[PDB]
Amino acid sequence: FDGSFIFPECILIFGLILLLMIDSTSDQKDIPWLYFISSTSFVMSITALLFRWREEPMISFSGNFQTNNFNEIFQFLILLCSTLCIPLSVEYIECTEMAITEFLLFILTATLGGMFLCGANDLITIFVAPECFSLCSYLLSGYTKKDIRSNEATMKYLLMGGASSSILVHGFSWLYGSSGGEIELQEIVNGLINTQMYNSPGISIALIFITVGIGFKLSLAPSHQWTPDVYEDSPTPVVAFLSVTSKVAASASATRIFDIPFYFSSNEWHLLLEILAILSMIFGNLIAITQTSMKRMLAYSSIGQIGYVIIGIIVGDSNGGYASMITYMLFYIAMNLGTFACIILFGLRTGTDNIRDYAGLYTKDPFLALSLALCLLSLGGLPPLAGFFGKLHLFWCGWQAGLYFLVSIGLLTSVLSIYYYLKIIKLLMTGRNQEITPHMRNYRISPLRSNNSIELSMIVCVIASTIPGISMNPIIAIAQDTLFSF
Amino acid sequence: DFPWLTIIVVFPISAGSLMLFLPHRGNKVNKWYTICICILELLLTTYAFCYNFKMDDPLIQLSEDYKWIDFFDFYWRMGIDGLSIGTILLTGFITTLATLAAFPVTRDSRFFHFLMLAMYSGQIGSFSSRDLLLFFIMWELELIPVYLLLSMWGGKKRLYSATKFILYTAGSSIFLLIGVLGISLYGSNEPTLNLELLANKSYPVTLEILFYIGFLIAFAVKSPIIPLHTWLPDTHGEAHYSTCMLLAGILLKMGAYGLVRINMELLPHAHSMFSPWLLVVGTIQIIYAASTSPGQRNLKKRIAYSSVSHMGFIIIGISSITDPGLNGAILQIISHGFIGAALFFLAGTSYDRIRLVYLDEMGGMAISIPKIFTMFTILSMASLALPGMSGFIAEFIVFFGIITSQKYFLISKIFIIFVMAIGMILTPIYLLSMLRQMFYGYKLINIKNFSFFDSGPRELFLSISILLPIIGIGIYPDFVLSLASDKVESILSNYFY
Amino acid sequence: QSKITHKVYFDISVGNPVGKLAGRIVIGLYGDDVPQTVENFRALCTGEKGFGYKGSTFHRVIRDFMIQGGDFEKGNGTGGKSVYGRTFKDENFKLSHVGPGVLSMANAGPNTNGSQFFICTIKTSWLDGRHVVFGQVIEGMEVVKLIEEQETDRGDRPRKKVVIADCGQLPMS
Amino acid sequence: DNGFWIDGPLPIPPIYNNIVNEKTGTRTFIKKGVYVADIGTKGRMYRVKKNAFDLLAMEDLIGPDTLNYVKKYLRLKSTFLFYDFDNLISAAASEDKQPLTDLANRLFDNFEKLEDAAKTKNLAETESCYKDTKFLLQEVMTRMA
Amino acid sequence: ATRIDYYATVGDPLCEYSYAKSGLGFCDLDVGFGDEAPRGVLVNIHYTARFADGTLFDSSYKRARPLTMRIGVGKVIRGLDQGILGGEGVPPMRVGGKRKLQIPPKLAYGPEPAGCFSGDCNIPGNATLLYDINFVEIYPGSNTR
Repeated sequence: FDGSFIFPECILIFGLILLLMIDSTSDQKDIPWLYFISSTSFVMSITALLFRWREEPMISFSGNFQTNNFNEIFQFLILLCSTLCIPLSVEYIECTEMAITEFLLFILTATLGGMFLCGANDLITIFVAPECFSLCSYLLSGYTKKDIRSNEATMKYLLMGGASSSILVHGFSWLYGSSGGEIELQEIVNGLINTQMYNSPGISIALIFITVGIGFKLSLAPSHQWTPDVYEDSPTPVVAFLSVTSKVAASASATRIFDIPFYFSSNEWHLLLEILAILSMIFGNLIAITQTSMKRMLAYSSIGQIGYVIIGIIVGDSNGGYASMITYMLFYIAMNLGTFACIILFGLRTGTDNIRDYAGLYTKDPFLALSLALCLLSLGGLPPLAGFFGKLHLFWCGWQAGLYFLVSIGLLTSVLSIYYYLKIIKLLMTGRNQEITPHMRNYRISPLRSNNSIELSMIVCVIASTIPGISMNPIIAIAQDTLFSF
Repeated sequence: DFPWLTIIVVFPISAGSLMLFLPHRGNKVNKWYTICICILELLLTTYAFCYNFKMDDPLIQLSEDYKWIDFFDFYWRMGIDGLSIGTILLTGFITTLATLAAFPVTRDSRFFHFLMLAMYSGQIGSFSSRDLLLFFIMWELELIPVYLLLSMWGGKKRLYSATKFILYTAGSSIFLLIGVLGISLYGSNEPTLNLELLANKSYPVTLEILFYIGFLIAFAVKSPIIPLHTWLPDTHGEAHYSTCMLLAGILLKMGAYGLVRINMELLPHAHSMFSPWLLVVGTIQIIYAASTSPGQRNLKKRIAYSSVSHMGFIIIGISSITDPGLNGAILQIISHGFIGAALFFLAGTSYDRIRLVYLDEMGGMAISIPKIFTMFTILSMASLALPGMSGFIAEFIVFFGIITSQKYFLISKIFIIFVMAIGMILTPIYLLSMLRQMFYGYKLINIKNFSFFDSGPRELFLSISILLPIIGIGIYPDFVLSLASDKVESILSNYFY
Repeated sequence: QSKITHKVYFDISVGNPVGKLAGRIVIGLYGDDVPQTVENFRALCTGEKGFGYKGSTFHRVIRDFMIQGGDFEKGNGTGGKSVYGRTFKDENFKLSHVGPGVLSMANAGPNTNGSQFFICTIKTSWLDGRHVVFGQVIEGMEVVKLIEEQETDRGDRPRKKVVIADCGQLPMS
Repeated sequence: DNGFWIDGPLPIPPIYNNIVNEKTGTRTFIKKGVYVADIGTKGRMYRVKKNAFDLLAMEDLIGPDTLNYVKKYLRLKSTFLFYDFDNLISAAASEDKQPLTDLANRLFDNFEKLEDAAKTKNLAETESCYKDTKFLLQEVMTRMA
Repeated sequence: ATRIDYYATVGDPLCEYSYAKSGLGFCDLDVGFGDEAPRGVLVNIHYTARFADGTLFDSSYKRARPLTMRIGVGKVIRGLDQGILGGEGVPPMRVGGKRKLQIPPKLAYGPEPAGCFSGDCNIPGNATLLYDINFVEIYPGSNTR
């Protein structure tokens, strides 16, 4: 027995052991070198995952874990999200006087749970790893600890997330019963027709409860009411990390447990994803117009962009692959972490998250205003930025698959996203000496720590929101070669 | 040979990109830097034109292709038709005069002149592209910079008009995207995007009609076709002059360009299906927009609906399946580019002097500003389709394209000529009502205490320099028809068999 | 070819457009022997009913073996209701699968003929006893070979949608 | 064919059994859509004279870097001459028919050679064909007058 | 009996079944060329599933994807594991292979009605099934676990 295929997670558990050894020795005399060993644990995990690039899609453990190229790509996206989001809370912890230790532990183990959810193949790990990630999510959401609204919101999130996973796993139970006693996604579709339960009400209830649980994980418009309420009081770095990592690992599972054990009921499967996708694209982008908050309407924009991702979920590997879904998740990470980097910097310098405080950012800080405006135009997609070509590749694959009523609704709601994005860009460009707020006028860029890594990762996300729309052909060339998703 | 149109298009963006911070916190340095770049780009356009554009060959000149994405088969197809170089010269000329008129802006002139150069690149990228999808790239790359200009510079309710413009053009460019998705995917075997390869396909009528509607609802908002023209009295009427003279000069005429480029040589048979309806819609458009213009108390909105009225002759000349029809449409594109550019320029300067928007006030001002009065009068005559001016010969060749049509019979042609010729009665009504309101007359309170400054030499060069090609085409119309008649023959070869 | 009774045409459209019309498939019918299957096939030639083979595809192509089409309600080989209600039986297998271009009606097993046929290419006479065998091509054999020479996928579907644009009755009978 | 806007193919008018074409194809100066009017046989006889004088007095147009306008003017006026000779031979007197249609054939082959000379931007062939086409245009004007 | 889930296929080349010791109807149509199928690994087959008379109730071509099966560990019918791998020294299949199998109801699901969703059943008792296995490929990374 040797599972060498899970060496990038062996680097994660090695970093966790080093985290605990530093968290037992001195406990006070190491803030920055702990961040160093954690960030280099991320970089070593990434270079190990790149060293294991051309390996076979071998199910490594005892019918338990598959290192597909598709799963390797989604693990790479979770590592990239964690790398490009891990400097976004080196100022928040010292600003709010929390513990940087065990926060790095939470981020590392949420990354761990996401990377196991990508390669999970038994139905056990498609409950263990998502809710590994979700218990880490509840610990990351209940982390400010100064008020009543954040803790009540994360408690309601814990209720809804337990309900989410429990409906998902009740559907997994109907899988486990209707398909004999079989688990392992490759064996479950075998177990349905060994028991002659393909044309069964039990497998229909299995598919409906699984897709409701995944729609809770994907925050699609039936099961979407958590994200704005739970992204007010929960801190902006974990709003960023948890929203982006949750939705990339949930789209990982939403391909994984939907193509391999559900290619027989694919008609009702596509119809359920089409209903949740169209309602999500409409309602996320139609709530996000009318909110005076910044993280709430960002949560709804994330809902709308995941509703764009579901168009890539519905299309198969053939008539426009999942590669469009992959490169749009890469674009989504790249142009969403920059938006949240700018929202973090408005709050490491002001302290507020109200959207009406943005009037006058161009006069005070043209750099942060340029970065946020360019990230929002990437999210909307007017010039050739990344998100426009991501939505173009999505709508291309959906139009080539014939999904006309997906692509047209995605285009109308893309215009509807353009409205509230340029509603934001009105504020951080203009300013008229009383539309500016007293939370804005005293901006004070100079009382700052140093040349931070928030600015570095922010400008990396800005360049990664600008040029990979221009340079998309290597990304499509490296994404189309994921044909083993089956 | 040489990357001609690539270094045409990328030069205003990449050369305006040297305003990164550039610590000169007045408008002088970036002002003169951007008029320098626009002159250099105009000389690049003329040097590509006078020396490497053969005005005889009706094919793809200055042809160029790169690779961008292998999956879309999306290239950087650049090339000029005979129907394109008039619009490219109109683009360079009118936008260079727009940033000339954009000298005294001083609010955030760095970002302003940078987005001026961004529009000045994206428009030539739209006209120069021999690709559907790159035409869409540049069709929405001309959207966010002129939004940022419209909203932060010029107009009372400029925020509403800016958001209405950007949402209206985006919600139609999604239909343009539906059209290019349809043609590229379900066009034929081997899905391609080069228009050199694509204008020679079968396209049966139940598919070609859907393609044609997918592009006609796209282009029907940009050349304002009267079911879809609500964006324009807000967008043009509530902008200041230097952005609006390119909004009306060259931004209004793409789409009408695309109705010649995409909706006429790519989709000929469904254009022959719907040009009976587009002819009637253009004839209703001229009368409708010429009658909405006396209803506008506002000054600048009268010129906006005047632009909607003159686009009817372009829609009619496109729908006239003829060389005189299409050639008068190209002539009206260039002519009313000059006309709308100069009129919105002079309306912006008249608002800057007089500070009065409507026309119940702002009585006799011609004794106060006689230079603005005489240029606005002569350019009103250019708007009147009145001779020695290009609008005259434009509308008359459109009439000649109606009367020499093989598509239509006499029952239609009499009604079309009659309705269109009422439009050249309705156009003097609102134009001379504008002239007798804001210039003719005498106000007793305005004698010596105000003593308004007249047109300075800069604005007077703007007005004269737009007036001179209008006269030079109105007395010798082969400055437009001779550079495109070969290409219009190549177009109508597909229609007459 | 025992008494071609009804010559009947239906034309296809390979590739990405819907009306490309790359040739046509003019075939015959042995209606004297099989009344039921030939009657169903004549009713599926636009017949007098609203449903037919207009808009239906050739959803399966196998090289060196027959191609399968006829399913109008669905597009994978499921929606195949007939003019005799939904599903009818088989009749009097007189002639055999003598080789290329046969209009033998497909079924699951015995007594379950539907709306789905298949066009035989190579000499496979072993299908008798299960599939009712009727019909014969007379014009468009290279068109059937053009259908079969397309590159297919994992699920044995053509990558180019080979759809039947029109179906109507010739005036031969 | 619903009265107003006949639609679809947009045809050109045909040839009424005349040998006025090239016979290796129809003709290479056919402008696609022009409005020749149904005036009458004397009207067509006069418009042959008018456009023949137009191509006669095409003198001051011919020159270097002007061959494209020569080609467009030739195609236009010769398309007018083509439809007018088609109506004249189509309403001929059965003995004037054959010499005038032979005249039209030896005029139109001359137009073909001049159009090919002005199409390839070659001025020497343009003038060397314009000499005897000036002869034949004077000939057809003094026939029609 | 009923709920046959009508999927009209083209049939498969019939042959005689060289019977086994365990009563398996066994006819190897097309000998594959490659490695033998390993015991306990995931394998991908195509099949059309038929009753005694030959009427179809299941197909991998219905699902348009090769059915992934872990064979030999008893997750399927013993008819599958004895006609693909071979129990009594029957030769195991090679990749890209085709084989018809008459599963006897001793190897198949007895007289027990395998699958009964609502009153009606998927399989009746003693169905003596007919499988037509197209063993196409091994699952790419597959283990014996």
